Amino acid sequence: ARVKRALNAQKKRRTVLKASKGYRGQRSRLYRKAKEQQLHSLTYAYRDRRARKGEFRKLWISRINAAARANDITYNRLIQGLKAAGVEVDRKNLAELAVSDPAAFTALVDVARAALPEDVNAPS
Amino acid sequence: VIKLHDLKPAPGEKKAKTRVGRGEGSKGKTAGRGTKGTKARKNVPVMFEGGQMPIHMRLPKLKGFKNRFRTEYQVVNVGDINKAFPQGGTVGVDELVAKGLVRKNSLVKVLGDGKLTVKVDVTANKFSGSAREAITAAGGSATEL
Amino acid sequence: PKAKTHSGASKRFRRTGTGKIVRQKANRRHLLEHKPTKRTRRLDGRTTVSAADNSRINKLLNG
Amino acid sequence: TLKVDVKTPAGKTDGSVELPAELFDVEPNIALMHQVVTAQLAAKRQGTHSTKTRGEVSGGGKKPYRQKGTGRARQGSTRAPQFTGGGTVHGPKPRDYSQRTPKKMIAAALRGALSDRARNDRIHAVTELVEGQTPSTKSAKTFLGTLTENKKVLVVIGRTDEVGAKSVRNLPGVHVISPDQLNTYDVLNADDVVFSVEALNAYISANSK
RNA sequence: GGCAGCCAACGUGUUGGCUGGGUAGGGGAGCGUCCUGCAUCCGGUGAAGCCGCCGAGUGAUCGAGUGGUGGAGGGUGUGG
RNA sequence: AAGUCCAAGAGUGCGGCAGUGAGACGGCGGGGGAUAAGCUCCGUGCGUCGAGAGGGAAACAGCCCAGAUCGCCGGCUAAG
RNA sequence: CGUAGACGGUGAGAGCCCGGUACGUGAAAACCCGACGUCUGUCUUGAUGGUGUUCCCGAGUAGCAGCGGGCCCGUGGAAUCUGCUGUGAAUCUGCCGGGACCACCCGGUAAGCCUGAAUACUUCCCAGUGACCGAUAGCGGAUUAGUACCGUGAGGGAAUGGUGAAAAGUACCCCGGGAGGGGAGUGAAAGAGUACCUGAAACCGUGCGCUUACAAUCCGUCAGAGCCCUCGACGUGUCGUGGGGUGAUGGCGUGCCUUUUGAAGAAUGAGCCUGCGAGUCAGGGACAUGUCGCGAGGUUAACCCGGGUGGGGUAGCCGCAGCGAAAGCGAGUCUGAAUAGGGCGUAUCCACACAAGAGUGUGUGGUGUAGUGGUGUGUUCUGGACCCGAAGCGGAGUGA
Ligand SMILES: [Mg+2]
Ligand SMILES: [Mg+2]
Ligand SMILES: [Mg+2]
Ligand SMILES: [Mg+2]
Ligand SMILES: [Mg+2]
Ligand SMILES: [Mg+2]
Ligand SMILES: [Mg+2]
Ligand SMILES: [Mg+2]
Ligand SMILES: [Mg+2]
Ligand SMILES: [Mg+2]
Ligand SMILES: [Mg+2]
Ligand SMILES: [Mg+2]
Ligand SMILES: [Mg+2]
Ligand SMILES: [Mg+2]
Ligand SMILES: [Mg+2]
Ligand SMILES: [Mg+2]
Ligand SMILES: [Mg+2]
Ligand SMILES: [Mg+2]
Ligand SMILES: [Mg+2]
Ligand SMILES: [Mg+2]
Ligand SMILES: [Mg+2]
Ligand SMILES: [Mg+2]
Ligand SMILES: [Mg+2]
Ligand SMILES: [Mg+2]
Ligand SMILES: [Mg+2]
Ligand SMILES: [Mg+2]
Ligand SMILES: [Mg+2]
Ligand SMILES: [Mg+2]
Ligand SMILES: [Mg+2]
Ligand SMILES: [Mg+2]
Ligand SMILES: [Mg+2]
Ligand SMILES: [Mg+2]
Ligand SMILES: [Mg+2]
Ligand SMILES: [Mg+2]
Ligand SMILES: [Mg+2]
Ligand SMILES: [Mg+2]
Ligand SMILES: [Mg+2]
Ligand SMILES: [Mg+2]
Ligand SMILES: [Mg+2]
Ligand SMILES: [Mg+2]
Ligand SMILES: [Mg+2]
Ligand SMILES: [Mg+2]
Ligand SMILES: [Mg+2]
Ligand SMILES: [Mg+2]
Ligand SMILES: [Mg+2]
Ligand SMILES: [Mg+2]
Ligand SMILES: [Mg+2]
Ligand SMILES: [Mg+2]
Ligand SMILES: [Mg+2]
Ligand SMILES: [Mg+2]
Ligand SMILES: [Mg+2]
Ligand SMILES: [Mg+2]
Ligand SMILES: [Mg+2]
Ligand SMILES: [Mg+2]
Ligand SMILES: [Mg+2]
Ligand SMILES: [Mg+2]
Ligand SMILES: [Mg+2]
Ligand SMILES: [Mg+2]
Ligand SMILES: [Mg+2]
Ligand SMILES: [Mg+2]
Ligand SMILES: [Mg+2]
Ligand SMILES: [Mg+2]
Ligand SMILES: [Mg+2]
Ligand SMILES: [Mg+2]
Ligand SMILES: [Mg+2]
Ligand SMILES: [Mg+2]
Ligand SMILES: [Mg+2]
Ligand SMILES: [Mg+2]
Ligand SMILES: [Mg+2]
Ligand SMILES: [Mg+2]
Ligand SMILES: [Mg+2]
Ligand SMILES: [Mg+2]
Ligand SMILES: [Mg+2]
Ligand SMILES: [Mg+2]
Ligand SMILES: [Mg+2]
Ligand SMILES: [Mg+2]
Ligand SMILES: [Mg+2]
Ligand SMILES: [Mg+2]
Ligand SMILES: [Mg+2]
Ligand SMILES: [Mg+2]
Repeated sequence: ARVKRALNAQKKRRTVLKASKGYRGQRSRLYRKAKEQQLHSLTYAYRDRRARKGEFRKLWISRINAAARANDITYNRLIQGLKAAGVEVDRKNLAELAVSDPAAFTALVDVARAALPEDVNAPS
Repeated sequence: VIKLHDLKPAPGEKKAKTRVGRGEGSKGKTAGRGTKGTKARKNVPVMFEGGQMPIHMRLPKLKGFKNRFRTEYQVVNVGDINKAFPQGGTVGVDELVAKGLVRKNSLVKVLGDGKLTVKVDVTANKFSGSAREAITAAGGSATEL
Repeated sequence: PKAKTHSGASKRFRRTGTGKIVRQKANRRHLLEHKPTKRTRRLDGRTTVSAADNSRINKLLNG
Repeated sequence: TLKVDVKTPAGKTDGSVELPAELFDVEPNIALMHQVVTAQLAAKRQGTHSTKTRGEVSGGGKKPYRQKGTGRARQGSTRAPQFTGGGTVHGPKPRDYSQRTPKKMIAAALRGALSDRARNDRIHAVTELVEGQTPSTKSAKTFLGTLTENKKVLVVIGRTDEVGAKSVRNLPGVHVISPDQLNTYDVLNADDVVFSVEALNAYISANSK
């Protein structure tokens, strides 16, 4: 019972080659080089799927800091005051507030400053 | 009505063969052998120890000889006569072979292990002293061949 | 083909009624004068083979 | 303990045959008779498959070229396995596939299959298939059709009865076997098993002692 | 929010608690290929193969979902 | 004597199947060396790498933080 | 219709279209068989068991020795068989063998010769079959195949199948010197045109869409503007639980495999694609573990009868008693002078006693003891034994 191993062999080839479309060079033409590229591609996708949540938090913090300093307050004091006030909006939607409607951001900065110690450098 | 396609092996009967060296998912590129050495390609004989004197060569040969003229006996204990013969009676070698107490063509010696209670007439190649006392103290008689 | 028993090991090892494999202690064939009798008599009779060697001796005995 | 009526080709019945329960009322054993039929078909497997190893293919004696300096892979002959035309490595060689199951395993599988047919009224006894002196597939087919509607039937007949086996041999679903040759595979194929009085009595008497 | 391994409780399929990086290596359970017993189904109103589209599965992979090409054999179940 | 105890997935005994028997650097105790070596040889219920992904040290197996079941465009922190 | 539903072919799956199949019938001649006669030979100028001695019973042989060969037996205490050399008998109250040798007993009758059956094989012929291959497979050889070719020679030794159902194989016209094509026809199809079934990938073009000439890129991944296409909705261009293509730009980012303490490594291997290329099989082998049958039993091997996978086959093998070097004894046995300790053995557990807390023993009762044969898996033994690789060794030959 001899088998011709070509029906089964071609399946993963087609999978990997179809996944490797758009690759510049011979990484989209040859099954071996495309497979080598797919290894890196899926590890990189895992890595960046994990770090995307940090990149977006970085972006939100940067936008919030700029808007806060426009409102004449530092970012760190702003979120310290928001923690003190009990207003518990995350940095994502706090960035949507900074961009879309700045009046609510101004009011929220007012609340954060009102709920902040009379001396932030006091020994307490 | 069971047909040929209704037949199935008993659960747990058939195990799958371990096909080895068929990828890195299971057992690949070494087929469970690890890296190089003698064992990576052939084997080691079971009587090899690395060149030190083996276990079968540093120990003395067991003392004695074999005595090709040995007289071996197939042995029945007296307690089995009770079970085999609920009433006793005459009990030779060949009507003791039928009860599966000895092999078919061999010398038979009777030993006195269990407890014999029935009236029996035992004939055998040889007897034990305890067996003879048990046979005759239970009311029967024992004769050698 | 039927397996072959290792002959050098059969004339050295033996099994008891239960099935443990026994042995003969060494250092008792010559050069005996300087050995005290306590050493001489702690060196005779059989002794059961070690559990570490029981695996290879079994294969040599059954072949 | 079934009591199968014996039926004549005229459309009548003559008598009945008692089926001993130690022989036709056995609890079936799926695993056991799986093993028995698998062993049967293993004995049927003509294992006449063969290849040529590295040393059996034609040629190959020479070392193809010098072992060093040529800038090529080290190759020991042109009939090595990796070569085209080279020898097969672990390829088939002829095999005997029969395995020898114990006698009472086979016998028990027989009894279990026949009991399985008996519990469901798939056993029939007949005086004979067709009125003698001449085979006739037409009349034997009509009688067998009255006797059963299913597709496959075993027709267990004594070896001397040739007129009967001739008249039923060319029916597409009908398998003819002798009582002393009865096995579990043929009875599990059949939807019905059609004995003759002589063959049923013969199978009973071969197992009555 | 999803999965899985070990264990426990009622109880008899759930829930709960712990745990789930990994080479040599050990164990378990599976995907795809071909040949076959038995059973069923599909196919010149177009099988296989190939090329796609649109999808699917935790993985090998799947598509008795669909088109193009093609021109005669295939699928599925349960064993070997 | 307790602790842990829906776990350490711990000990011990018997058996089936192993791989391993070239280790590396760092902390502490030492031999050799010139109280040299990214040297060499030992000890260590010492660590990490090997066989370890992620964050820090510019980059930087072995240093510091921390042990990756998967997903999230949530939050709190560690070294820095 | 069927004693024929084997298998093929015929324009696609045919028992009833063809060849056939089941079943019957047929040989002039040659050859192979028997059978009956001529023929050939022998036996009967003759049979039988007795009663008492002499002769005969395979000679340069047996035996013996030296040196060898072969026996399970490697010179050993070494018989039996046997070669070369030397020496060398008896004819039956002889001689040979029974593992040195001797005695007694037993078996036989060397140095003369023929001999069927049961056993081994297949160049060749006939008929079949395959959980065999299906054109890089199977024979080296589906085709010029031991061919072409390579070598002085022994010798080595390839590659090459598929139009269609049927050649109906493209008349005629046009461009071209032809090759090749374009119309027209043939055909079910010419995405079947004797470069011919299907026609994948590598590789090579052409057309369109997006992008790209201030930019240091393991060539990806995550975020992402702009453009292009498509599916919905409202409507008539802008959103939407959308989907594709391409991507300016920004963050992160040191190939794969081997082998290493450690390689992106400037260590190895790999130009690319397609096809191929490595733990297999045999065995009552060994050990372990599943599963099944029978169970103190379990099972047959050769073999015999079955057009079968079925049935007989008790020879053996394993379990059933051990201790001992052995004679032997036997729930014991060995050692020993020891009712004196220890070794091994008496399945295992329960209780009740009697003795010591030096590790518990002894005994009376009870319970009662599990193996074996198929077969799957792992490992192993003997085999080329997971696959590939030397320099070299031997035999017989070819070459000045
Ligand atoms: Mg792209
Ligand atoms: Mg197998
Ligand atoms: Mg691996
Ligand atoms: Mg690999
Ligand atoms: Mg292993
Ligand atoms: Mg290697
Ligand atoms: Mg090594
Ligand atoms: Mg090793
Ligand atoms: Mg060996
Ligand atoms: Mg040495
Ligand atoms: Mg021996
Ligand atoms: Mg001595
Ligand atoms: Mg002394
Ligand atoms: Mg050769
Ligand atoms: Mg080169
Ligand atoms: Mg060679
Ligand atoms: Mg070949
Ligand atoms: Mg049989
Ligand atoms: Mg859970
Ligand atoms: Mg894990
Ligand atoms: Mg974890
Ligand atoms: Mg592994
Ligand atoms: Mg398929
Ligand atoms: Mg099937
Ligand atoms: Mg059909
Ligand atoms: Mg058509
Ligand atoms: Mg197929
Ligand atoms: Mg179509
Ligand atoms: Mg199609
Ligand atoms: Mg299978
Ligand atoms: Mg604790
Ligand atoms: Mg744990
Ligand atoms: Mg553990
Ligand atoms: Mg070493
Ligand atoms: Mg070392
Ligand atoms: Mg070290
Ligand atoms: Mg060092
Ligand atoms: Mg130091
Ligand atoms: Mg030092
Ligand atoms: Mg150092
Ligand atoms: Mg250290
Ligand atoms: Mg390593
Ligand atoms: Mg790390
Ligand atoms: Mg570690
Ligand atoms: Mg620290
Ligand atoms: Mg914080
Ligand atoms: Mg800090
Ligand atoms: Mg046909
Ligand atoms: Mg004579
Ligand atoms: Mg010799
Ligand atoms: Mg000799
Ligand atoms: Mg002769
Ligand atoms: Mg060929
Ligand atoms: Mg082809
Ligand atoms: Mg060839
Ligand atoms: Mg020439
Ligand atoms: Mg036409
Ligand atoms: Mg067509
Ligand atoms: Mg072509
Ligand atoms: Mg073509
Ligand atoms: Mg520019
Ligand atoms: Mg730069
Ligand atoms: Mg980028
Ligand atoms: Mg970068
Ligand atoms: Mg190296
Ligand atoms: Mg290396
Ligand atoms: Mg190095
Ligand atoms: Mg390189
Ligand atoms: Mg480089
Ligand atoms: Mg190297
Ligand atoms: Mg290279
Ligand atoms: Mg090849
Ligand atoms: Mg085997
Ligand atoms: Mg003994
Ligand atoms: Mg002594
Ligand atoms: Mg004792
Ligand atoms: Mg069993
Ligand atoms: Mg087994
Ligand atoms: Mg030579
Ligand atoms: Mg010459």
